[PDB]
Amino acid sequence: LHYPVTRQGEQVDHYFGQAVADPYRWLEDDRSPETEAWVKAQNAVTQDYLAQIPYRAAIKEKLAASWNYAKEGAPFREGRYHYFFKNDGLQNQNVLWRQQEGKPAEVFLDPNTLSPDGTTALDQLSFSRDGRILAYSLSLAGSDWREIHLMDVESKQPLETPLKDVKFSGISWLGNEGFFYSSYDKPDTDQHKVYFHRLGTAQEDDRLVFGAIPAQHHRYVGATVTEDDRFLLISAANSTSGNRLYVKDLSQENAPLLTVQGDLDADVSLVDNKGSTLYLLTNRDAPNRRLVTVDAANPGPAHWRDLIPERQQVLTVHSGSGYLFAEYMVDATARVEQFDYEGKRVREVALPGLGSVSGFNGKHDDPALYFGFENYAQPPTLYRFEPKSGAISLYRASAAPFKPEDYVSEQRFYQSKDGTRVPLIISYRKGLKLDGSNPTILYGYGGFDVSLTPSFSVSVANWLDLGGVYAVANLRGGGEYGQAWHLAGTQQNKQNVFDDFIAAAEYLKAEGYTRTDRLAIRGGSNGGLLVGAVMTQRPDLMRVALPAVGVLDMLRYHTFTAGTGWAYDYGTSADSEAMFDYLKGYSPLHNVRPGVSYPSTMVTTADHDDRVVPAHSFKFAATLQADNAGPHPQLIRIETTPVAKLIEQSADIYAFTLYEMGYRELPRQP
Repeated sequence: LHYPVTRQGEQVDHYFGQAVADPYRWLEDDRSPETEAWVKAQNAVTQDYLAQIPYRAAIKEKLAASWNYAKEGAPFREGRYHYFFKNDGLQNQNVLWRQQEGKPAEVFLDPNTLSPDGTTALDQLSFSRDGRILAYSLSLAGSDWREIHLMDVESKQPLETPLKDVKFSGISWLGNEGFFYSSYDKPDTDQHKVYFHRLGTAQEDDRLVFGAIPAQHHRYVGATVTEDDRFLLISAANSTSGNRLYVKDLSQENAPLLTVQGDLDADVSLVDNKGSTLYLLTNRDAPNRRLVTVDAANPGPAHWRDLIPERQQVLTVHSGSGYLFAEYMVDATARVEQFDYEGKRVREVALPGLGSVSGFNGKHDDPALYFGFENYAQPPTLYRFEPKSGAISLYRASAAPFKPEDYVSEQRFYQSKDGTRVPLIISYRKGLKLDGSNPTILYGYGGFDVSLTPSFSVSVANWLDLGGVYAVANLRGGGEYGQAWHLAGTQQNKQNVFDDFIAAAEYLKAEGYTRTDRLAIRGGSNGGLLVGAVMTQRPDLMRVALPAVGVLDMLRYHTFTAGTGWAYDYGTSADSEAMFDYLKGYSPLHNVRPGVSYPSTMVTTADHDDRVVPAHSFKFAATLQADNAGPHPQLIRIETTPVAKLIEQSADIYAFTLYEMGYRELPRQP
């Protein structure tokens, strides 16, 4: 192949007295005529290279034929109807259907009909206590602004004019009287307020509940009324970290607000109440969270009592049918325990395997609960759970064109350089031979307290069908083992994340799953940095590298507005000489060196992106093309139907990967 010429400039930056050259500084401007022309030239070379792969079209057709299929959500009762979401596989928005006792299901609310291009999406859905009126908000695609519409459920017609100027709001009813919502604007800046809208009145008359006086000023406020209509819980926060919480007893007239938590030093949220007892989920004095109870009449932190004490695993709580479900992440997969409201453990719920769950949410009187389950080998499946007996039955199998029994997903654990034990989930078609020849993709992220929990993806399923192995490592920096796991992958410990990933690659080879020339590494954003770091430190470790939307220039990433929010995880080159030396020591852009033979690489990024600027990918690819000395191609694919786009991208990635591994024909018949 022949790369486009990339002009080199003379920009030199200085950090604590050390000079650093940046010859591709001009590529930081993704909107200049010069950069846009370079983008066009790079895509031309990339497409021309991919066009020589004989089976690229076969891969694309295979993905295209398995990409769209019908979906259905769990049913929920409101009034005399059971409601459930469905998607025929083609419509952009899920449709809400309903069905009553002895009649066929019917469409109730189809969001696709509200927008010409079907971008208007339903956000919040909240029925009145009796199920007769529906309050729902719509997001006109991308905008944070909202309107709360009120619909008469029986006639499906509007009850009254929609509420306007709603933002970052929930919708919570007080019986059938009206509901609480949040807005920055007085109904008649940055001070979010809770209002109560009474049905049958004009919005301009909505009563202010919280947020207007100086002592209540907060950037984000929320309000929830308990299912039994006894308590109103108002949350107030200025950031995603910590919130104050107040409670009002609605069983009394003009009750004052009592303070459940008066500082922002911890997160605390309502689970439910039973009588005058509040059940709260919190991380106060409990990083992995705990479930506490306290009387609503004297609810402060000093009075909270543990119902479900903090454990070594992170806790999430669901409630339904008169039970509490404590969900724990154990080695990146879900476990669920059922408790009564008195704190007695009823049983451990027997899940279908190791994966990710959703559900176990219901009303106090729901006769059954539903939960979803999926993992890398199993498409999302719905199950029915009988609360008292604990019996579980399949409710809805997935319509995805993949048979679960055809795939295997196993959890292994390996050791990193420093001895740390790290989880690794490996998936593939049943009947894989550990002869080290399997085409393998190793995926990781490693940062920002992000936990990589199993999730099903058509793209991955197709890779497995092509004979591939897909491995995901739960590297440090993530939140799989809580705060300490995250911290061990930040700032001057970031190298730990890369060491964890290198050790996973070494493990996949040693255990016989693959070998160097049959291994690809992949990751996106912070995961793109991961791929960039590992391929510049160990270019001999893998045959293919796939860094997507990566943060690759670690010395200047913070000078872009979105990067100013990742300081906790990365630190910046303006922090201190030590932090500067550390970043320069691993910064992918600054560690590509002339003379080195890099693996075949396909850098991916959108042409314009304000979250992770294309500058990182552009400069990184330019440097790889200038410095690489071996026979492997260093390509960049710049993305400029969105489903067609996604199918096209997966086809290019898989065709490139197998082709670079030397496959003349696909490993398995298409």
